[PDB]
Amino acid sequence: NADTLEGSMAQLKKGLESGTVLIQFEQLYRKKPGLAITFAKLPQNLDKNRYKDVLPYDTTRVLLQGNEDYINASYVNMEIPAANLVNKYIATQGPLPHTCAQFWQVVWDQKLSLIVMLTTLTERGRTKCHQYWPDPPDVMNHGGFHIQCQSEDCTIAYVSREMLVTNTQTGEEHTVTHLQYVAWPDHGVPDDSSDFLEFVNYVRSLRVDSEPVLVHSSAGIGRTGVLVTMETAMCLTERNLPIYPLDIVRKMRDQRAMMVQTSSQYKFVCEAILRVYEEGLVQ
Repeated sequence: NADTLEGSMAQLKKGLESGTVLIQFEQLYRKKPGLAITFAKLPQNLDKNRYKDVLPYDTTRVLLQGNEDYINASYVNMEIPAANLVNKYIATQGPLPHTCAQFWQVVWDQKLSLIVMLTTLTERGRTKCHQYWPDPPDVMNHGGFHIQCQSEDCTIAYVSREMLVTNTQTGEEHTVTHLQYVAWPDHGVPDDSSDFLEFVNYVRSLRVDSEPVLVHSSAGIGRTGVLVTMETAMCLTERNLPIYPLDIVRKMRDQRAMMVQTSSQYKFVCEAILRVYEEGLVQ
């Protein structure tokens, strides 16, 4: 629309070399002015936030059934209008010991079939996420759900697990694929860009149309934003549609604040976009 895909990529490359592109990223607002954040700060919800200042907007937050409706999680939907396509996500923080029940409730309510976890449980002494699933063959109970891990297979950059969730009240069962990317430091970039691109292609292969993919990290913003940005760009490149990563980031941030944390994360994702564009031309 504004340019060809070819043209947008020339602009991106030029902008990375110069490098105006990183400047513009830093000028972008982190939170959208004018979206209320109030439920996240209610006294009863404060201990449900892993990070005090990483909070969902009222309008896009995920609602739970009942008295305590709050979870730190956001609907993030990425539109490719020129293609009649919307990639749905739920972006959320790493569950705390006492929010595991709410996490699984969200998976259950929406019968989500894919969880993408972009963090290790700990990093140099520092807790990043609670282990909300059991080591096989142990079983785990969270808020009336029985969780078991049916399989656990490792690769160099990520672990793949099949999980069986049983509603203990009704006996109803739900299977979820759980992918944990372990080779990606908080506030940093993937250790290996090729392993990252293989992982993103794998996530795309598991996506079901009109069903959200649950993506989380520790805060649910930095690494989560990079993944969403990459999947979006991959859809655009295949469709010969122009890619403006600053606009992709802004559109994410209008749904969950602070997505893509660092200029180095942004730089990485832009370089990876150029790489997949170039490979797409070779087919």
